[PDB]
Amino acid sequence: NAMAHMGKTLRFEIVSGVNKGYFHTNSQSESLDLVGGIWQKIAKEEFEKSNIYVSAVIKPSKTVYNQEWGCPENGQETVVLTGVANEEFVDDIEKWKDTVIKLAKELKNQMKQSTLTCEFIETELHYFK
Amino acid sequence: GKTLRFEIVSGVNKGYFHTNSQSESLDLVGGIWQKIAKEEFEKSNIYVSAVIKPSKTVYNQEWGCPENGQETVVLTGVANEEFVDDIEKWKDTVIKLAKELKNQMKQSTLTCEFIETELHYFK
Amino acid sequence: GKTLRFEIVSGVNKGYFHTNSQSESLDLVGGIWQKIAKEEFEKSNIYVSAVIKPSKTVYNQEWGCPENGQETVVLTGVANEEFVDDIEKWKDTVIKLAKELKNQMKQSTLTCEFIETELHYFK
Ligand SMILES: CSC[C@H]1O[C@@H](n2cnc3c(N)ncnc32)[C@H](O)[C@@H]1OP(=O)(O)OC[C@H]1O[C@@H](n2cnc3c(N)ncnc32)[C@H](O)[C@@H]1O
Ligand SMILES: CSC[C@H]1O[C@@H](n2cnc3c(N)ncnc32)[C@H](O)[C@@H]1OP(=O)(O)OC[C@H]1O[C@@H](n2cnc3c(N)ncnc32)[C@H](O)[C@@H]1O
Ligand SMILES: CSC[C@H]1O[C@@H](n2cnc3c(N)ncnc32)[C@H](O)[C@@H]1OP(=O)(O)OC[C@H]1O[C@@H](n2cnc3c(N)ncnc32)[C@H](O)[C@@H]1O
Repeated sequence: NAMAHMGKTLRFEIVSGVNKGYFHTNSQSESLDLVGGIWQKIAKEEFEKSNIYVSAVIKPSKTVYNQEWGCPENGQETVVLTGVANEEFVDDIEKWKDTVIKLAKELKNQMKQSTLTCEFIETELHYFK
Repeated sequence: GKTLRFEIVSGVNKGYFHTNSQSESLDLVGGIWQKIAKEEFEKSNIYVSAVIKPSKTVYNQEWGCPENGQETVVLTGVANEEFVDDIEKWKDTVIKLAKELKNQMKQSTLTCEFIETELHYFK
Repeated sequence: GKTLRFEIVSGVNKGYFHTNSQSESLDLVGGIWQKIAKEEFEKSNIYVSAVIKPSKTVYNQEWGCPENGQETVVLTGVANEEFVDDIEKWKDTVIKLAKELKNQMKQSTLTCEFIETELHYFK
């Protein structure tokens, strides 16, 4: 037996530095667990208030910019977080978007970052059960 | 002209495959995708290539998520007009592959997204 | 308040550079991007930063793909209105850098995609 839902929706992408100066991780595996733990805590706290849980897929990365602006040679250690508003769990896309933005700001604070990006992209989600 | 890209997220089912690292689980999914993409190409003459990335997916521990996230793989690809003449048939093929990956990886659930994109291909 | 993001996928040419791990190949591509982006900024006043991710790309072994996939790097970035005034010129700059990366990495083929996105920038 099987079920499939298709619909138009939004995905998000967030990019954050990982302040090695403060957290002292030794590998991309370790920094992935660091950010995963922080996200898990803040997402749970928000869900308990609003009944909106924002799950995130987290990927290891480095971000390259001008060394004159503080970038290490070959790039700064970063993590990329992405997720989609699944109609199985989301009834109001505007409130979901507001929740993502709030979580992005909290992550910026917890990771002690000067700057952070949060993007929304239109997507067609097929969800299989 | 516009085309489509796809993105799939899958678990790696340590209970069934018993991988010991993110490197090993990346190669596992790579090999499975290679087999199922070839099998579909033999039927339809459409080959769907995939870029695969290591990841962890974070959700509520009450729903079965490990502490700090579940080991996952992200697969993405694009409909390249060099190889694709019919976008509808390509889309149908991706959906078939997404279902087959869900089956082969023994996953309860699976996401497959389509996004509009403008592809520049340099050869 | 829409802008564009880009995605590039490149091989890492073990035949030429002889890297021994995904960590080493990530630093290789990062260093090359850093140099070419700086050079272009000095000419055009457009700096294209990139997020770089480790990956493998899976295609038919009959076409040269290793078993379980080819080692690749994925580069993404977004046109931030804080720094960019003209989206057409930014896109032209990305395309030039994508071609230069193809040349420096000695790749036969390369993809560069553009996707519409809504950027929130927090400072
Ligand atoms: C790697 S798959 C594992 C879980 O990983 C998350 N996940 C999977 N793919 C994605 C994706 N592309 N982007 C973001 N998160 C994703 C999802 O939370 C997914 O949960 P399932 O869809 O499998 O739901 C299983 C059950 O868990 C509950 N649940 C899961 N997510 C939510 C949620 N967001 N809100 C409420 N309930 C939720 C609900 O009972 C549901 O039937
Ligand atoms: C990392 S580059 C390596 C290969 O990796 C795959 N690839 C590269 N970039 C991407 C990307 N963004 N998303 C998904 N797959 C990608 C492609 O399959 C690519 O093949 P090439 O474009 O280099 O074609 C090489 C030759 O191989 C054949 N070929 C490659 N792909 C297909 C195809 N899909 N259908 C038919 N023939 C195909 C054909 O002879 C072609 O001239
Ligand atoms: C991991 S955050 C680190 C740096 O990483 C880059 N970065 C962050 N998120 C992303 C992303 N999603 N995609 C691509 N690059 C990104 C950005 O270059 C960022 O720079 P900041 O926004 O923090 O600016 C810091 C300062 O650096 C200068 N600056 C940074 N980027 C540019 C730029 N593109 N052009 C000119 N000046 C730039 C400017 O003075 C600014 O006040």
